Amino acid sequence: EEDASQLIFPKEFETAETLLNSEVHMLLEHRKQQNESAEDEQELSEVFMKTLNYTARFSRFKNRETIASVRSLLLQKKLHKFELACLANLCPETAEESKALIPSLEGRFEDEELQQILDDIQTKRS
Amino acid sequence: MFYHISLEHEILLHPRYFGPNLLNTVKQKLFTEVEGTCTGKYGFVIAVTTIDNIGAGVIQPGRGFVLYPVKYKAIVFRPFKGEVVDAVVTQVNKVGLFTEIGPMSCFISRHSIPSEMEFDPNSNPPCYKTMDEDIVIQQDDEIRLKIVGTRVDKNDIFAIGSLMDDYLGLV
Amino acid sequence: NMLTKETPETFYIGKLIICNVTGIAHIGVKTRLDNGVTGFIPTKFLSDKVVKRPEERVKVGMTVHCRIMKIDIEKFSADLTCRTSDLMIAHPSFHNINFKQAEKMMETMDQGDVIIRPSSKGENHLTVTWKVSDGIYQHVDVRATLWINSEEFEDLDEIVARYVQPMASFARDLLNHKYYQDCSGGDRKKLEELLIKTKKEKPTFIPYFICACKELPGKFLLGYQPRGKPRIEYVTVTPEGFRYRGQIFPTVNGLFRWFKDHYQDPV
Amino acid sequence: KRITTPYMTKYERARVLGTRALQIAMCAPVMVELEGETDPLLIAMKELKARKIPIIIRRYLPDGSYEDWGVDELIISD
Amino acid sequence: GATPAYGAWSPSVGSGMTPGAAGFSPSAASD
Repeated sequence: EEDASQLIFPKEFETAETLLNSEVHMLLEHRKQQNESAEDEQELSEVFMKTLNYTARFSRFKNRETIASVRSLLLQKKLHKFELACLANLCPETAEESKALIPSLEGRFEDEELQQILDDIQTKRS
Repeated sequence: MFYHISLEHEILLHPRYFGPNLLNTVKQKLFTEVEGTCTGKYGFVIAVTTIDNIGAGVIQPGRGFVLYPVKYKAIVFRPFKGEVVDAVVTQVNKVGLFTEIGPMSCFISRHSIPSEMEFDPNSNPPCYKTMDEDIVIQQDDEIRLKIVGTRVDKNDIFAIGSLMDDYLGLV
Repeated sequence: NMLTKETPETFYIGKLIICNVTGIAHIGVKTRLDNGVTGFIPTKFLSDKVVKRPEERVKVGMTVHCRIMKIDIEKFSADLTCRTSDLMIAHPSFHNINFKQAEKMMETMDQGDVIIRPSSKGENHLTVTWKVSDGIYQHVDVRATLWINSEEFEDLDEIVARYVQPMASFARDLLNHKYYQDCSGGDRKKLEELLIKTKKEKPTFIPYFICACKELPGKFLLGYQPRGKPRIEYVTVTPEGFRYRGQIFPTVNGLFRWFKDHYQDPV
Repeated sequence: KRITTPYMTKYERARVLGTRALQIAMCAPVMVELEGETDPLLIAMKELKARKIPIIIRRYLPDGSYEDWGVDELIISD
Repeated sequence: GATPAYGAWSPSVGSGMTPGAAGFSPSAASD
């Protein structure tokens, strides 16, 4: 029954806080910077390294202010939290591609209304 | 998908650890206990960002161990069905494709792949191309996919991908 | 190579090869090696030719590690060297020691020479001892609960220059005081009789003295005689300055200037 | 706004002494200089006399509330 | 250990009464 396409999740996960690829990337980078210092400490595990090299290959923007602006210009809408991560991470070109990938956008908003948002997201990319 | 939620956990601390570094020792124990593990309720946990507070240690009767119900603010990665992410292809085989969704590895079969993407066993690097040889997909390429299934192999998540929906390849 | 399975090509010079000496024919100790090679240690390896066989340099019956300087697996030779060498003002010192024996090397250095040595209470702890006076030494047991971080463990060249050097200078400032005395380490029984023996010679003028105790280092004794009744008042020397009546002064002279204007009250 | 008695009942004193003795027997740091003894129970008694036991008692009330009292806060009977 | 904390001790001040007059020496300059 758990299918994110139809906007359904358990009760505990419904009250979660979404994270973007750049956000998690900078969080892990800062954690690494803090951990590497303060000698006599247990070093990072393979999980941290794989997650780092996995999120580093999808960092659409390095500036934190870019993350702040792209979340601010998005939260003003009426979309759910789930629509804040996938759409901000994939960065599709045209509204048709976004509507095809995410079935929730089908009929939820107009075409130009989503195309303008996608163009803004593309421009915000570094 | 990565998320930031508030979790709780308790750890018994042996009395030998009492002293001026009690809180530091509790934090150190917390770090090396709930990092990298996985559970079927909240999913795979990456790491811990910060700790909310340290509960009141209730010393057990007749035992020196004391438990601290700490509530930590850590991140978690619990992919669901239907989500679409961008991963990287790790290996190409005739049986199927292998990718790496961060701390998880999925797998797509030839049946999911359209008939246009044929095999290239003659060439040294296993790759799939079309008749015109315009589009090329190989390893170390940011290729998207769709999570159509989930699985947890005793705290080891292993989902399954798919390649039927359009607009799934090179961006 | 076909039988032993260990040719001289594998064993190189300089690499330490264990030569298990199990027996000796005449003078040396000819034993077997790890790879089934007859390791014959000549008299040169042990330094014994017309004397008792080398037992301290070559382990008889057991395996003794030595520098491998000969590849003679096929020839039933083992040129293993039995010798260990073959295998191959404000003076902060160091110590890679107990407490009773450490005191034997503290009375020679002059004031200001700080020495760092491990602790003897727990783990990952250090104790900084700095020369205070003749026989008085403060053993700051850093976990004198001096709270610090863990990054300082790598470089220990600033903990003494941030908390010991200024404190040492302030303590030494009192050593050169005009009215200074010791009285056998400043005992409570000997410092009281002096106050009553010195007042009779000058009942009008009430002088003062300063001395540091021996059982509790870091607590000076500033006594005075307001009347025909003695009184004692301790004072602590903090890293930044002093601690008299709860106040902390920046300079050493500040405490003295503030003391000569507050002892007139009836108390 | 604690309304419980400011004295340590015998039950609480006994339990605190026993728990501290158990902790000391499990190689825990002491809170008083040892004059040359080894029985953990005696060390616990000495700490109680010196008012340095790192334990706080939680007296539950019938209604459900509770009050946290520290050993170095209330008066000891014996 | 045989070397307990020495700087952590609380210096207790002694009380008393001495109704004396003001006839002691003056102060000095801090320079």
